[PDB]
Amino acid sequence: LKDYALEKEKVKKFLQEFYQDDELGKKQFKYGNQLVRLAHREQVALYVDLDDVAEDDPELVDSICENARRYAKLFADAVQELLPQYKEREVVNKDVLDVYIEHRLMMEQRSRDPGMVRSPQNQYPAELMRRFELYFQGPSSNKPRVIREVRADSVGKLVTVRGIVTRVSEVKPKMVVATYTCDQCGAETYQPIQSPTFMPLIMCPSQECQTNRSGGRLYLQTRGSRFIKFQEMKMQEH
Amino acid sequence: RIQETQAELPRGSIPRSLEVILRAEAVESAQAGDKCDFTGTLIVVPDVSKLSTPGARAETNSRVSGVDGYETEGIRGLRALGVRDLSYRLVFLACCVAPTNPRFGGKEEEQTAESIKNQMTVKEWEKVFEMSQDKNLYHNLCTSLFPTIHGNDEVKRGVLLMLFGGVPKTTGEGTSLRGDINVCIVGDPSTAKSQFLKHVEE
Ligand SMILES: Nc1ncnc2c1ncn2[C@@H]1O[C@H](COP(=O)(O)OP(=O)(O)O)[C@@H](O)[C@H]1O
Ligand SMILES: [Mg+2]
Ligand SMILES: [Zn+2]
Repeated sequence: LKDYALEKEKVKKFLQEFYQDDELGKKQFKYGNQLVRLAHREQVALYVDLDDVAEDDPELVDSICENARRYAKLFADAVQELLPQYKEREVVNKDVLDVYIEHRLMMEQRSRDPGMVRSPQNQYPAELMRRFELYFQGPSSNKPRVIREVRADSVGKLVTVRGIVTRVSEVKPKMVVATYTCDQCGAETYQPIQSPTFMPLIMCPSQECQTNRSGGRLYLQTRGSRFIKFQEMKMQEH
Repeated sequence: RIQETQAELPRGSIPRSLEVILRAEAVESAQAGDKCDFTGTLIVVPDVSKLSTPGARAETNSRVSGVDGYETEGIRGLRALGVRDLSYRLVFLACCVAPTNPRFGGKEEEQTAESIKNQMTVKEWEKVFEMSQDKNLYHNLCTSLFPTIHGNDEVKRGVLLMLFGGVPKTTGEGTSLRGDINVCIVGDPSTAKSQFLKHVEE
């Protein structure tokens, strides 16, 4: 029904020129400052308050609360596109994942061929190279729902519930992108994980191993892969 | 199935058990409760133990890739590459079995006095004979078998007799007449009851 390029421009516009007087009355760009902070890798989570979005685009807040997973992706796309122009220095590579991102970026530049059109599969998945994560803070105009009454009519919608936490698992690594290396080629293979289970890949799909028609068995490894801190809780009605 | 002897256990540990394999003529040599002494070879045996992390696969070294619609992926790809887990467990393949502490030095199907007598060396049986002719053998065995226990001579005699036992018999109608002496020791704390039991058990 709607055009997501225009929605991405809308969310870019919101992120770039929304301001508030939070800093002791001084007018700050609430989200541009954070784009700076997480372009320099000093911040991971960006909590996009939807009350701020509603100040100037309540239709956008309605669209967000009605799909809420398309728009989390859109907001992540938009912030990922805005980060390069908010970067005012060079990240200190505080992490080990950062080294993998930097090496992948540098290799991509090195073999660029800017005008050559590469295959849709011959690219880094977005999730592999983000390092930030974007979350919504529900509009206060949404009254909290009761756990019993969150049903199939609210699948895909952003809802707010409250209850007692009864049970929390331990924090453990959830695979987001499974990275493989091959025994023939030297390319990496990426398998973004959406399901609760996945079948690990066997053969590599890289260009060289297709040209050579070689075996090209690929090996799943934790070192280049993307994990996220994962935790499952049970929450209960008041 | 055997397990390591209690004089071999490290601290805080449960005895390790391994399953030993007996073959053609050694096959029925070791019975339950025996402290036996197996000579043979430690071997690996393919095992079925998974759901752990996958590890140690074996696949063909032929560089082979499935075509469109027959891609070497999933169950089909694993079957086609012939991949199989390499899981092993340790088993003992025993060629010979013998007691660790043998009773005789002469031999080891049924048991008669003459069979026992042949089963032992001439020195061992001359010893057996000379204590069988030994007057005061009752007291000699009592003292030789509970050396550290003072007093309780009646208990020593009773336990010795229980060790020898009586003659089991079966009536013509069918009832069995018991021939095993059962002995109970009742007494005050620290009167060496547990010591009597330990003496017999060792
Ligand atoms: N008549 C005895 N002669 C030698 N030792 C004795 C005697 N009575 C008790 N003891 C000693 O007392 C200790 C505890 O005896 P124990 O066998 O634990 O007694 P119980 O289990 O009957 O209470 C033993 O180590 C034993 O050496
Ligand atoms: Mg006792
Ligand atoms: Zn390859």
